[PDB]
Amino acid sequence: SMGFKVKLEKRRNAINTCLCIGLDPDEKDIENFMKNEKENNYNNIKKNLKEKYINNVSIKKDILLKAPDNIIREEKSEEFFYFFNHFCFYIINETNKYALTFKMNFAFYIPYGSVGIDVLKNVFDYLYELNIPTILDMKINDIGNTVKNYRKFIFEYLKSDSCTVNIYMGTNMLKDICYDEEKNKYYSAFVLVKTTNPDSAIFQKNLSLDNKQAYVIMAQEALNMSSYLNLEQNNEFIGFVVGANSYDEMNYIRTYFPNCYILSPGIGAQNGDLHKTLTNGYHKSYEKILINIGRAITKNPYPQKAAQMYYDQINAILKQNM
Amino acid sequence: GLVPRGSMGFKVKLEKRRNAINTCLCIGLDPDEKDIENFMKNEKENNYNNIKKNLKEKYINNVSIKKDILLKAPDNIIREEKSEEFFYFFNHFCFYIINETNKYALTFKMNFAFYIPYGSVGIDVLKNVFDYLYELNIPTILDMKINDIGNTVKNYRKFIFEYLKSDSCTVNIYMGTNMLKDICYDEEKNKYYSAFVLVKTTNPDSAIFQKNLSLDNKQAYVIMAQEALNMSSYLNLEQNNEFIGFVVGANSYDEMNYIRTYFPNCYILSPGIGAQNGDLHKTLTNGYHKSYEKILINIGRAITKNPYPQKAAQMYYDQINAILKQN
Ligand SMILES: Nc1c(F)c(=O)[nH]c(=O)n1[C@@H]1O[C@H](COP(=O)(O)O)[C@@H](O)[C@H]1O
Ligand SMILES: Nc1c(F)c(=O)[nH]c(=O)n1[C@@H]1O[C@H](COP(=O)(O)O)[C@@H](O)[C@H]1O
Repeated sequence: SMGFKVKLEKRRNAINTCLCIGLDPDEKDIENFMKNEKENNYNNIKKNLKEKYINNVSIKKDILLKAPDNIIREEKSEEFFYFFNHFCFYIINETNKYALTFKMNFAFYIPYGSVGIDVLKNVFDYLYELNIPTILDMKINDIGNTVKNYRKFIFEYLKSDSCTVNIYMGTNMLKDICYDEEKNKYYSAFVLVKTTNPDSAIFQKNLSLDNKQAYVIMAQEALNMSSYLNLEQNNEFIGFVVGANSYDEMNYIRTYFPNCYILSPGIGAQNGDLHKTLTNGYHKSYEKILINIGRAITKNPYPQKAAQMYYDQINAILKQNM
Repeated sequence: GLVPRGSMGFKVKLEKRRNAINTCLCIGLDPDEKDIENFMKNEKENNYNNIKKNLKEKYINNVSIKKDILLKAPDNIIREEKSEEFFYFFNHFCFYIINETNKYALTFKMNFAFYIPYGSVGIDVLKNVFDYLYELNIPTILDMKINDIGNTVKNYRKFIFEYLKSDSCTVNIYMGTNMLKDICYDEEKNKYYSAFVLVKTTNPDSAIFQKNLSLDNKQAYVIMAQEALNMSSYLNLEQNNEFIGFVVGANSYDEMNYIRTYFPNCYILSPGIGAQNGDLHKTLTNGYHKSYEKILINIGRAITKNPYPQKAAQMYYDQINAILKQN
């Protein structure tokens, strides 16, 4: 209804940040949450159980509402589901007031089989209830007929607001990701432009087309496709993933494509410089420079305060730039 | 000299299967919602002939997920297990295709995108499909086109190679070749795995980055192929009976010729025959290798959307083999 372009602008007005919280729980994170909860009489799960929108998740809600010691003795095959889902709800409850958007990387939800996809669905349901803008980081890429399935999963099933896409196969895939002709629906995506891999220069900088590096060619071809599709008219957009640690490229992209949307991972665990990234990617509509922080929040034992720190420092930097 | 199924590298598993059935047919198993519905409707109209045949097969008892449901009589599913009906018919469609066609398949390739759009249920199907293929000992490829930073991609490695026990997967290395160290190698367990990296794809606008981008006088697709092989060499994959190969579209005749000419011993996986109308004779001619597990020809919809998939697969098997003979 709203369109992601409008959802972001409105939430930005309400919470006055561009922090994007990454929710990428790994096996150790889930184990540690279980062990800690078992040792603290399930303080955090008990807190989760008092929040209203837990009552609106789709999958195995009555399992999620059971007391933890009853899960362990009466529903032991659901133990992992229960603690994984409660870890996610805990992180969301503790940090959401500081988040312009949450980004969930699909890779963390698949490696146990179906169980993590139920968790992923419940996480998207929960964020949708909270009216928090979402990004599914799935880096999808395929031919047209195949990628329609990701469109269905991401935008119909999860009802995500956006996703990440790798357009190296071609730009035309976006016609079957960001647009549903039969339903007249439009969706937003961030395409990979400059990544945080230590060897990202191999293909992104060292390849070129008539004196422009590959990353610029890719960004321009993504914007060309957004144009073709008329996304921005329908309150949607195609934006760019530009690594936090990639200051020169961030500076170039923001200069050359003044009003583009950028999603920037790489601060915290991958050591990117927050002040430099945010300053080089700055826009007064700062929803156009999403600063993603995953592990520096989710692997912090004090995640509310971790998220608050990033929120407060982003605030101070936004003020300096304004 | 003998080893049980599961206890040999993919290079050797492919060679042995090629020596057994003498083809390079890769059957693609990409069931869409229409396929599942049509299977359910056809089985309901014919008293579930194909499902009953699936239920006769020894190895259906060895799959991991919801065997209790899978082994039920089909009329008991429809009447008593309404919430499991889609799982049951989806999984049985996949078993039916595998049962009908496996005798002609050098490998099966499952594209992940078709198994995710209903949420978790298709992932249970996918796991059972891989467990079933593992028991049949037929070489597998998970077409997932994975790409991320090292720390994240480890999770795909676990899903693909531990959970599904796939032989191989597809990878997009645009983000950086070093991701392969965390896909084709597990440093904790000291295990090696195989992959096909995207080199030249079948989408109509594939040239826009793969050919237009260049370094000096080499196009992106050539540079990416070389980088991938340099990594294979670094990781010692072929020593350990694994490999990094290349996805080169059936419709990409010049690039196929370039790749086979400049990398004479590479493994190529080539989709685009059938539904996408690639030229089979040209593809096989240009990509030919006397070890023809090095030129896998993937055919999905032209088999799986045919009402007689056993015969469609046989026809493609025979057609491929006739072209191989005239090479
Ligand atoms: N999608 C990404 C890129 F394109 C990229 O160039 N670099 C990335 O880190 N990510 C993802 O961004 C997140 C980084 O998380 P954190 O380091 O824990 O703060 C992970 O989900 C990464 O997979
Ligand atoms: N992985 C692929 C590529 F890199 C590519 O360049 N072209 C492709 O078609 N596929 C996949 O190959 C299969 C083509 O299937 P069929 O057309 O029904 O015979 C599908 O799974 C496609 O997603």
